Amino acid sequence: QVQLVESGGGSVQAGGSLRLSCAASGYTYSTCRKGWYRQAPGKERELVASITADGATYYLDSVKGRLTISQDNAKNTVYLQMNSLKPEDTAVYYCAASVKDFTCTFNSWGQGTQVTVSS
Amino acid sequence: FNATRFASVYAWNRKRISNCVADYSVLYNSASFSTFKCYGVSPTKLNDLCFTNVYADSFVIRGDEVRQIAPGQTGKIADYNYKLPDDFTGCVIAWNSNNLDSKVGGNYNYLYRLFRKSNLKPFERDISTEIYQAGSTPCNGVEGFNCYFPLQSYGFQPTNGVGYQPYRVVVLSFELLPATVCGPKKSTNLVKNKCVNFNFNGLTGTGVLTESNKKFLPFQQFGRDIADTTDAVRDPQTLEI
Amino acid sequence: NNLDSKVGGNYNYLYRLFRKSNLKPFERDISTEIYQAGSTPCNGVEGFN
Amino acid sequence: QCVNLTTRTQLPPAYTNSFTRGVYYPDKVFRSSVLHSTQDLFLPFFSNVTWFHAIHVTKRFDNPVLPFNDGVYFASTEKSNIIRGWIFGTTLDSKTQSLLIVNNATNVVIKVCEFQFCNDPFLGVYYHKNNKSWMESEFRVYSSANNCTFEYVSQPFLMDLEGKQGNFKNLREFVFKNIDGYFKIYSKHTPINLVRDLPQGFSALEPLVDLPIGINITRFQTLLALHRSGDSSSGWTAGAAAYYVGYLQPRTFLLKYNENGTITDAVDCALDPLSETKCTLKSFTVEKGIYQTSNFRVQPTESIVRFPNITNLCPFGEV
Repeated sequence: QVQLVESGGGSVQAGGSLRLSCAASGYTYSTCRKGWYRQAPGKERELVASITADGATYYLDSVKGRLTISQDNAKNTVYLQMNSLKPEDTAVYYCAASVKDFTCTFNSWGQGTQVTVSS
Repeated sequence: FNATRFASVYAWNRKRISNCVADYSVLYNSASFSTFKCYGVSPTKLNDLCFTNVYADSFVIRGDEVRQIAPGQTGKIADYNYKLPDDFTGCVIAWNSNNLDSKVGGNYNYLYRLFRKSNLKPFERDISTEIYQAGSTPCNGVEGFNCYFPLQSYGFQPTNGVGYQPYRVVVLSFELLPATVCGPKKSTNLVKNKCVNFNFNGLTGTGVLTESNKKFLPFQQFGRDIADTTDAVRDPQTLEI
Repeated sequence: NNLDSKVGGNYNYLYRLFRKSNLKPFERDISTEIYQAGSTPCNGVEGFN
Repeated sequence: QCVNLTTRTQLPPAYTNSFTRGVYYPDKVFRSSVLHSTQDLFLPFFSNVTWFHAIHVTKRFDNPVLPFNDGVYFASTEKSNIIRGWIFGTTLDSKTQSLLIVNNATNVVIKVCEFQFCNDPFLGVYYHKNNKSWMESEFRVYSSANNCTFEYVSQPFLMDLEGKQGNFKNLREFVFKNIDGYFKIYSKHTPINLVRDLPQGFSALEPLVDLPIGINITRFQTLLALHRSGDSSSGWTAGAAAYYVGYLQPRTFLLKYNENGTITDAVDCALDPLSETKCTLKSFTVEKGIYQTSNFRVQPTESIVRFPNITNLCPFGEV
């Protein structure tokens, strides 16, 4: 199995920056895609950013340019660098790790970390 | 074709080459392929043919679907993944990438799209990975009961099974209307001083070829004696008359 | 068809289809020489191309 | 994005006369010292043409959008490399493929994409008076580029962008069509010492490009850069330039070329009884006599179909 833990969330004033950390534990070799989901209050879950093992990344139009997703293989962690945060960005962000063998879903989900951007 | 990278699984990528000259037999003359399927025409015999453009579907698969992506085929793709025109005009070539699409230790990107509820119009690109619903109640953006991913994983390994084997796949439907790219033109050396049935710069005719003392304009190709009868030929190329 | 059409397709009947040239009318030619779309002659293991 | 400025005079169209222009090289053949008879879509000579002016003075800055009926015979007089190219299409709103042929401050640019160009758009160089210098500062013509087909780059060069005083001394004759899908583009240029008049003489226009494209374009217009101090809506100039344009007609001409294959004379068979006799002669040159050319031919009128008196029709009411 794979374990995902999020960290780095909190409260930030509009225009500030935040970096979220997702540390993967357990059988790391099984994880395939890592990406960041966010669920703003009253809205549905959406894919903010995802990164490939090779390093390929894609972002939603709302976050593109402001947010960057990277990985640290030695640390077994994926980061979500959020710059120029807006109040719209306020939501619970979930680290999602796909399982390799399985119907390639995001088999592993993190607890989710709340990031609130004050105005 | 020698391209290193093809698209992801769900994101068949369209590529075009036009407004140039292409030698198609050498592309045919590679033999490095586990798949060389041209329909309507051979992989050869296109050098005398000029086309406006051709669109190439680029992606990374397993070997089991080296067949499954093609026009006129039926299956889960024709209903749920990918429809292609019934009047396809082109070719499908592909070559194996079994050891070439998995990263050492396993590319920790691997995810995979086969199926998706939706529907497919001919030559339509679909990427959605949403949980499949057959209808009991709104999922409300939630997976679980009656909210399940319609996309099993291939799960590529360097020792991939042949059905599992990654393959470099190119799906070509040829577009013509103002054709741009044909073979080279075919052609020969430049020879002089002999009565010959010629093809002068595409101008087919006959006569004895000899050097010209005439002063042609920089674009000026040919000259015709009165009654519109050719008089000299500009080397189409070295622009020598 | 009532006498020559069969369930599954009358593959009992078979015909050469390709030629190295344009064939003359009323000239029956059934030679089974394995057509060569190469490049490399095979001499004789049928297969791709 | 676009803002079409006020301070532009409204003027009634001014006109010229086309005396011995509208000649072009159709093929690429030799033809040396020959009289050859032939027709092609041309203007007539000794016709009567509009004049356009873009004068500093208002600045009579004229940017109407001008058709692509059948082609265009374009005569352009410049002073400071003011027109840089032209822009062809029907919608000029990205709804139909349109092209811009243009010569921006380093290069000849042509990008074809469906660009929702503005109505009377342009870009304006920003001038410096503290230290005299101009470079392009604005770029306000287009919006979107989604369908694109063609491309062409020019060798990067440098232009002065200085505005000279005095007379015009720059004759730029252009003929553009896109007929039978052939984007069929005839142009050259030639130094002058006039100010503003129409010269006599020859010159046939060379080709530039013949693209068998097959498109529908119905209008076209120019693309020109200009200089600025005095605000965005006041501190700029039209630039001393005039450019005059024609619409081509099916005319049969007698074809001179030289002791080389360069066109040395031509006439207007659809104009004049004597040009037509010259067609009949095949010769420039006319002997004394009288010469039978054609047979005249009396125009149809009032096309009439006249059934007879109507008498006895169905009693459909009885049904």
